[PDB]
Amino acid sequence: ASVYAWNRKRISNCVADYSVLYNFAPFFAFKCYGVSPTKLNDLCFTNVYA
Amino acid sequence: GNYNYRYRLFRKSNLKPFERDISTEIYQAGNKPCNGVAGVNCYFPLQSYG
Repeated sequence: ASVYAWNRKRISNCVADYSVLYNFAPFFAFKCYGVSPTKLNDLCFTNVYA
Repeated sequence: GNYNYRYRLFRKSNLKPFERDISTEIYQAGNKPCNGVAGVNCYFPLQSYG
């Protein structure tokens, strides 16, 4: 979608595995604030929006 | 911005009491890190304060 009509989505009730992301692309941009990219697959969250 | 006070952001394991480390080796990623450059992870340990 275009930026002026961005698309929200909710993610809950799953066993989240963050080890699938690295295998997508060279990831020209990949950043998280106050969240360690490497320590993400072991912490647990309530609800994840996308 | 004063970019002279920096702090370690990435390490393999937590450190023992009263222990100091100064090495600025490039941090590990899913795969062998790049080389002091961006990539899938291949991060750099130190971060400034600002």
